[PDB]
Amino acid sequence: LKDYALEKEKVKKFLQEFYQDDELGKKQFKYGNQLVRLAHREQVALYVDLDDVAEDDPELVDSICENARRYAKLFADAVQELLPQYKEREVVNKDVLDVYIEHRLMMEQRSRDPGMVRSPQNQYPAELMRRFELYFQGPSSNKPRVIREVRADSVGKLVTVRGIVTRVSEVKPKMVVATYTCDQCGAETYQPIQSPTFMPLIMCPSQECQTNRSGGRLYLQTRGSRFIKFQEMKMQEHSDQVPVGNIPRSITVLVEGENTRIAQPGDHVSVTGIFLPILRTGFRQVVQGLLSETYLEAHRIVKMNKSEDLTREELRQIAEEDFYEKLAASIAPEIYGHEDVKKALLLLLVGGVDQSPRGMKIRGNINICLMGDPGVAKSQLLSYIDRLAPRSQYTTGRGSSGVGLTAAVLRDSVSGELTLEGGALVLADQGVCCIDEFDKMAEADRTAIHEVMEQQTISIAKAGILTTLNARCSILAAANPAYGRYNPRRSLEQNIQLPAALLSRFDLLWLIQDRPDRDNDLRLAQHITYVHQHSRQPPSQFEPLDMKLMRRYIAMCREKQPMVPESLADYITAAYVEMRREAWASKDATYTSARTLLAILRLSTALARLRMVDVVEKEDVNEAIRLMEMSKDSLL
Amino acid sequence: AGTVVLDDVELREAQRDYLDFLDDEEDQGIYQSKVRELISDNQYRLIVNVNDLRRKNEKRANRLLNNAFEELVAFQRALKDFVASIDATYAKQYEEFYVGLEGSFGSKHVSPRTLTSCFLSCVVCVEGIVTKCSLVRPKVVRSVHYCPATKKTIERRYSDLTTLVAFPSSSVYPTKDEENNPLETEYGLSVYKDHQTITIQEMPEKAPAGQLPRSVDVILDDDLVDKAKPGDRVQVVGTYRCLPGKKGGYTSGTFRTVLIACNVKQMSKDAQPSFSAEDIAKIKKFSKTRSKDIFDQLAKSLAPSIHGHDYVKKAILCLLLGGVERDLENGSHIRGDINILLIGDPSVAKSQLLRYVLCTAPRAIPTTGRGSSGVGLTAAVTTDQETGERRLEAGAMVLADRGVVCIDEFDKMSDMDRTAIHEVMEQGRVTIAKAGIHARLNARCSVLAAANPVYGRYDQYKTPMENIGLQDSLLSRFDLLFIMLDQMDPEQDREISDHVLRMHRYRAPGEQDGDAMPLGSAVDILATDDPNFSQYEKHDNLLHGTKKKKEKMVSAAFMKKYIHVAKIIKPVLTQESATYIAEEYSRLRSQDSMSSDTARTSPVTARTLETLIRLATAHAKARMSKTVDLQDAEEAVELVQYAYFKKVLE
Amino acid sequence: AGTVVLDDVELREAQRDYLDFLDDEEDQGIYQSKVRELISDNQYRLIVNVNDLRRKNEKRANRLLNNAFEELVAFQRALKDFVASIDATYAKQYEEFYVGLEGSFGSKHVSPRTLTSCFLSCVVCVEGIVTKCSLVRPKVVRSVHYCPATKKTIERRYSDLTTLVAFPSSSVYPTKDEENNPLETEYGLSVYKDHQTITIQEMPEKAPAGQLPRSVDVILDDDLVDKAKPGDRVQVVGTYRCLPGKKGGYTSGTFRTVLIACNVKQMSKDAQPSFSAEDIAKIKKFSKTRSKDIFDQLAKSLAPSIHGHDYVKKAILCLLLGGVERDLENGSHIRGDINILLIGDPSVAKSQLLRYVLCTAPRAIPTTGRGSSGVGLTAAVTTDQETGERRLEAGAMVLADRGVVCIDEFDKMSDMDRTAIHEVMEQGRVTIAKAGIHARLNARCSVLAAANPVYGRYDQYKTPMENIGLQDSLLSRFDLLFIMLDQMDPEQDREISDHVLRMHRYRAPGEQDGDAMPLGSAVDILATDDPNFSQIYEKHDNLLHGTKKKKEKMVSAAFMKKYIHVAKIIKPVLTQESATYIAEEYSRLRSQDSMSSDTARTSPVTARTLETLIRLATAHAKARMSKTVDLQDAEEAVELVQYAYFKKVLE
Ligand SMILES: Nc1ncnc2c1ncn2[C@@H]1O[C@H](COP(=O)(O)OP(=O)(O)OP(=O)(O)O)[C@@H](O)[C@H]1O
Ligand SMILES: Nc1ncnc2c1ncn2[C@@H]1O[C@H](COP(=O)(O)OP(=O)(O)OP(=O)(O)O)[C@@H](O)[C@H]1O
Ligand SMILES: Nc1ncnc2c1ncn2[C@@H]1O[C@H](COP(=O)(O)OP(=O)(O)OP(=O)(O)O)[C@@H](O)[C@H]1O
Ligand SMILES: [Mg+2]
Ligand SMILES: [Mg+2]
Ligand SMILES: [Mg+2]
Ligand SMILES: [Zn+2]
Repeated sequence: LKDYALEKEKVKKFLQEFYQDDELGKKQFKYGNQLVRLAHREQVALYVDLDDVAEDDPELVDSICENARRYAKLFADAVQELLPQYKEREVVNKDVLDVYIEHRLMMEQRSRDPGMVRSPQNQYPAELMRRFELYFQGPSSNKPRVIREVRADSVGKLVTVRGIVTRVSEVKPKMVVATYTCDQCGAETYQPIQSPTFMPLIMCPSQECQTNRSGGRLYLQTRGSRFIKFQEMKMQEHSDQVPVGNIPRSITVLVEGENTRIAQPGDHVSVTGIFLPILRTGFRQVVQGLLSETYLEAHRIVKMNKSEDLTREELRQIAEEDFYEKLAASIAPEIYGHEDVKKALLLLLVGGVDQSPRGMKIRGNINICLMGDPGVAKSQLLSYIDRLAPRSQYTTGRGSSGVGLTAAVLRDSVSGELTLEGGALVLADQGVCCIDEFDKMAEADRTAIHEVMEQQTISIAKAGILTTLNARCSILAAANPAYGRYNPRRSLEQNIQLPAALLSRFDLLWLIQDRPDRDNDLRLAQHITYVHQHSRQPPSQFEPLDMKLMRRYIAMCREKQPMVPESLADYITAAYVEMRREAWASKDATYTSARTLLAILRLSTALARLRMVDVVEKEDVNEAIRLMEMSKDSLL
Repeated sequence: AGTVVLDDVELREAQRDYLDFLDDEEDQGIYQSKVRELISDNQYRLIVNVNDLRRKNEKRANRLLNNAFEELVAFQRALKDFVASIDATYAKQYEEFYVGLEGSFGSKHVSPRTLTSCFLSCVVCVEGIVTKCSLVRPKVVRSVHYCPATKKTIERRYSDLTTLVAFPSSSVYPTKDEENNPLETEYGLSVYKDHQTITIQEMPEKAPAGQLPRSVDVILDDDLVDKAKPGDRVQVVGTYRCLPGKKGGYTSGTFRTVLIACNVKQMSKDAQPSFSAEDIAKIKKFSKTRSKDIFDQLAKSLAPSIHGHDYVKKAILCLLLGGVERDLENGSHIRGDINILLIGDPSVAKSQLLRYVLCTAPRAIPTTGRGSSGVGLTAAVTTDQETGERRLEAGAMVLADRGVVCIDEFDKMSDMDRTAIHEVMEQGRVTIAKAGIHARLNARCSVLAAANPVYGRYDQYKTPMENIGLQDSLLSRFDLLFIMLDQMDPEQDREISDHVLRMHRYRAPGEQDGDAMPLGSAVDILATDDPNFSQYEKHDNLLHGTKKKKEKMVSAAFMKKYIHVAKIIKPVLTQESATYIAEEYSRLRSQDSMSSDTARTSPVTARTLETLIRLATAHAKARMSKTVDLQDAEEAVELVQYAYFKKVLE
Repeated sequence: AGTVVLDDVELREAQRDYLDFLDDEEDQGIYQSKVRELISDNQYRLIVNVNDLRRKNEKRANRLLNNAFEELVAFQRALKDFVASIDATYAKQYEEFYVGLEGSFGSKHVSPRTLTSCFLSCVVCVEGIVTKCSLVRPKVVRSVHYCPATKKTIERRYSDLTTLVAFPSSSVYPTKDEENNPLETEYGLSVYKDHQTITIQEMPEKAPAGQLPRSVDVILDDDLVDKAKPGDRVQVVGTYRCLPGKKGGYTSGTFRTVLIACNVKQMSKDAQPSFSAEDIAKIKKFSKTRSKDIFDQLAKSLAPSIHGHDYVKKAILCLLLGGVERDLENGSHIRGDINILLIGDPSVAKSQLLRYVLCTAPRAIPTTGRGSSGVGLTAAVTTDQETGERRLEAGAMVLADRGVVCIDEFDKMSDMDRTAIHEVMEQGRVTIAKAGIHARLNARCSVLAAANPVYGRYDQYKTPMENIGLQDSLLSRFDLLFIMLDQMDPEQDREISDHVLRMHRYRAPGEQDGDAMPLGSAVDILATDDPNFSQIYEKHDNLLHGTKKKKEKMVSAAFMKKYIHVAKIIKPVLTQESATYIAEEYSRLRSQDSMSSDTARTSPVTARTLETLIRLATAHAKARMSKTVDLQDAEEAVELVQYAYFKKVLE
């Protein structure tokens, strides 16, 4: 229907003279600078934003979106043909692939004889000589689709879908162009690869071996061949776009090149790509016809809401003396009360600083167990923290138990062998694992959680598995202490009903009891009725921060390693020995150990991180001790 | 070969008859309006009631049902002609328009067991349960290839030879130009139709109780693919056909048969309603007339066979109406479902109420104490064993999303199961994970549960805490908790017994005259239509299901229609209602709320405040109020006050 | 595999170029007119001059001459579009509209000898002679079948895969229904196009002398089939192509090649002349303005290079014009052809008059005394030798039907040959029969013969009977007999020698520049077009070296040809004054006492002499374009017969 020479001229014009004011209102020829970087081998992937193309050619964007492989090829050809005139100097031959490329170019010019007409099969394939990758950032005018609804009418189209990454393979070499050499001739044979499998060539087709009518057997070689980084990921529908009685639908995304190593399992991503078929050869198929598998060919992978990858006033509120309180009060502002609980949860999000002295690691993660009466927002707070934290996993009861927490060995699909997949504690490694209904958790899981919370590893020596998993996750647990309710007739450690080891692993065991109280029940009921009435928490002095903003603040506080002075050591020691003396003297106290002191230290370093200082001060210690004291306040 | 046909007589006559049937203007206008409605809904399949054809054309109806393939080709050509007559551009958009069939297939209505070889090339209506679904795959029907050397563009057509002979020339994919220039396929310009295969099994409740199940394979093609998921109960109408084997010089005479669906419909003919203008007007007048005691009238009309339990019936009406989910902007969630627990003495009709809700509500799932254990109640994770990939499997509570799970003998469940129910009951979702897959399944179901107290009979001299055996966290999930006692008072006994004997005397009107209730022995069901997949006076005529003519009761069909309309209402808490509810909650949390020798049946937590809000919202929905007024709040508060306390005797 | 071409850029450009060339309305609409004209007279082949296409679009012209089927199918699509635009009903009435080619082919003009393999799939122009035509066979292009069992009617199309690969599924004739129900074909509903194969040989007078001849097989499809018969010198334009062999498994690499005709044309001398309205106006002006002496103006302008023989030239004009054939109701026939015999001394330019009529007259056939022998002169009957059947073969005088046989050295012709031509010279037909076949072929020809008298030279002192060695039966059917005599009078020698020497000094303007020699040698002929099939005309010749100067002009050869063609169609009717004069004239001619002593009869006077008086008067009236045979016409006839039929014997 359309002339592709005209379309290649169109895309060449767009690339050469599209400009914006991205750097401070300065017209900079957005794609010309990238073409320069591509010509100097300083940049591999070029992402073409179809919003830019629509700004000056909307029907080009529609053509791109309705036959996307064709236009990925056209754009790659335009870039190939534009690169020679954007080269300002000589490439330094970054790697071995470059050495091969420029030897091939050198030998082609050397024996050129330009006026001669060569065979169409006697040049280098285009993809053998690129060293750049071209991708589309789909137009914002295209609404994201639901994985279920990406069907046969969208084969060959540029679509965006959103989902959770459930399974992503390791980066592997996928061959793009197979290179062979001959035992007779000294030419190279090239086999561009489109299929999922190929039959390696046997004879060479070289001119010099066709003249000689020799054997000319050719030898497949990795050296001159071309590979690409390749990952296979599965991606699932979000819970909120699954129909009523259904389970979420997966799509296979074939990730390759510079788009690899972006998405890890558990990530919320938005993927732009082309929806393409893979022919289903071989299977003696019940139905006649050319049936094929589908996949998404990735072009742009963007990590979404919690997986997401400052103005002077922003730093102003960071430097505000009430920043800690404002962040803590932004924790699930629809739950009334629980002010100190939200402070403790904020500290869990920030965490302490890991210490590695002389080969003896002590974690920086903070663990918190909310053990409360029924209906006190424990599951709501757990769910909020799961929504907010960047690498969080939520588990409940025994729906994700055993290998849903640890790893399991699973049949690989890409090659077919036994690959290790992590459960919740691996997907939450270096994040938060929210373990709801902790008191009703299978004992094998509880022992695994012992090792996770202190050693930050999972050791497995079962039949198919002999490994040690990294599980460097904070544990936010929720439980009911004994028989559903806290009764004062029985001591702690009797209605807590956690062994001293497990109990001591938690930096804070927060006790919540909802004792009835007329004015307090009115305050809660008014808050809740307002929330039911307006779908939001009532106005207060300070508007709560967005979850994006909260994430940014917490992240900035994360890389803020503060140290403990020598001057505080006596103060901290006195606090520890004091806590320990109440534990001994009191008859209704929990188990106190050196873990209580480490809890003091890491709580206070998390406070200091929140002030974004580099040295823990006495007020940080003071607030940490107050938190440890409040954690058992309800029993008074 | 290469022959064409010059005005085939039978195809011409058939297409004429079908276009006469479709062009309904001198007649009632049914199918002409239906074709307009598919044009406007942007669809390309018309579902035709075969009874309408029998009414208009016995000869067509019989020939269509017995020679399905060519008849359906004629009737789809006629449909395309008719659609073009109404709207030529729409007809231009879609290559072919399709025809699904529905209605009453007399002897063609079969089961997977009864679908024998005598129905080959006939239209059949098969009912069963979907055991396996394939992935939805695209099947290329028109491939477009560009030749970069010559700049030429090529198109190849692939005809649907699923059940026809397919010579290898019919399936070659072009890869080279005539002079061996490579072609590149234009994926975006090619046309694909997606293709699925499912297996339908004879429903376990309908299979002969002894032997192994019988199945049939079904090919689903575009528009029909994702209509059924494993575990669904479906009707599939389609053509039963032999598939071709591969090319070979030897054959056993053995052929592999499939059903090519022309229509798929869910058993849930209770999950899709049909409202005419008169129905809507009747609903509107019923809501406007008595907008005050309409709720009581609906409640007392709920399980008419059960006498008494007025509060329990009001609560069940609130459960069937529901509250409103709060979906906060930060993704936070407050549920809008009501969960009810019925504790009580033996034989007080709580199983009857569960059975009523099972036969009344849409998307209602039944489950008993130990008949659904572990993963049969919430979801499960299994491994595909063909691809080696993990798969999700939906349990009772996932399948009841936006529905009801009626858990009978709740006390005889395991504690493992009862603690698995917790997350579904409060947060409305199932979170399950094995190593290769983690999901969060929506189970937005309300739970109606019936249990017996410990000791089987409720001891009135012990507190309700120790008669119910449930811990406080579980009890908190159930927002209403009814103790249904067998008070052996003679007056109440007379009331109950008179009612029961009247229901044991009732005989259906004219349909019966002294005869017995048939067993329905698996050949009688296929004789008639299935009421499950089948195709309003606001009141019932009074005979002796009621003693005297003093207070009318709502028709069951109208009550289904009315509740379906009222469920969509989203009443808003007004400030007076919110203040009243807050004050009542603070009073109810306090000790003065309970006198001496009265005891709490369930704890009062913040969940009780949301219980009040949800009950008031459901009450407001019953009136179609759009606001939660003070009357709704005080009805909710009296429900809670009634259910949450119990006087203990000495 | 079955695909369709969604986009062929080349086909689009080609069709657009051809429709653009055909639209023509801005450029004096020549092909616009040609297409409306083929619509008018119910044809479906458009003959396209490639010189016009080369003018309008040279790139198309080269592509078409070099890739013949691709370009011809594009051009026929364009032609069907053009016809549909002009008239959609006629365009739908024919499935295919063909394009034939015409004009100048540079190196694509060949003979069967120079047509080599470097011309496969190119359009070529081949000239030659037809050696064998086949029968005209119908080839089924669309077969319709009826199944009585199911009342269904099916149809199956057969593409023309004559020079393309044919897979066996392409040629299966349906006999059965899918249920194996017998089909029966609807012959009147099926479509057949007729097919014929001819063989074109290199012309004997063009081939290298002494070598064996080279031929080419030629395929003719519908409306081109009966266009040639064996012995015709034709020009065939078509595509040169290699025929598919039969599905083998081993091939020797050899292909039969064939020419697929897109146009066939005859010698343009025998074709209907083109008549611009100015030409008809000029003819009417000529005839009306000069009416009394128009006959003499045409006659003395006949063979300008021959001096004298004015009566002979008048008679030869009458032969070129002819009488009018009578076709009586009872089937009886009277000839309108004039037969002329010239007997004379050696070198009196009678072979030159024969040659002039050969050059000028349409359908003139040469022959010498012993170059034709009976069967070669009239028809022949041979046996087909491959079907076993008798076959008729046309000889010289059948090929000269509605034409002239110019028999030279008629006296040296054997006696049996002259006996053979008796029946043609009067009845205009050849009766021929072997036992399996009998025929009565039409040979409506006029005979112009040259003979020499007995003793080689005419003897003035002997009777013309004793000096012409022919009998009264042969003489009497020569309706004019001229004794062309070499009298050695000195003033006559003045005149003749002056004229002859004047013809031996003339150079053709421009072409000759002072010393040129004319010949070309066996390549120069194919270098340019043939002036035998090639496609402003004055009335009088301008003065030149042919004549000195005087007050009497010279009719142009081209104008005379057009004028004679127009006048030959006229059928002047004998009037009653003419009839009375001719009757009394003939009665006087028969009676010898009217004619002097010492004057002998060259030929006898019979009723044939009366018929020839009528024929000559009619031809004269044709020259004047009279539509009536007036008394001047009868007088001219009688004076010509009087001059011819008597000779003065000397002593
Ligand atoms: N400040 C608050 N305190 C208690 N409950 C609240 C508060 N704000 C809101 N709620 C309500 O509590 C209800 C949820 O119960 P929740 O999620 O607290 O159970 P839980 O704390 O896990 O108790 P359990 O121990 O029974 O599992 C939510 O609907 C929420 O709206
Ligand atoms: N108002 C009523 N009160 C009690 N029973 C009734 C009433 N109306 C009808 N029944 C009858 O009582 C019988 C027994 O009821 P059902 O089996 O539902 O009791 P149940 O409460 O489920 O007992 P269990 O707790 O042992 O399961 C039923 O046949 C029902 O029809
Ligand atoms: N009257 C004449 N005018 C012009 N040329 C003449 C005349 N008479 C003779 N010639 C010339 O004489 C030459 C020979 O003439 P031609 O061959 O026609 O003689 P002919 O009468 O056929 O002889 P024959 O009877 O021996 O065959 C011709 O080239 C012709 O030009
Ligand atoms: Mg909870
Ligand atoms: Mg029961
Ligand atoms: Mg001569
Ligand atoms: Zn080699």
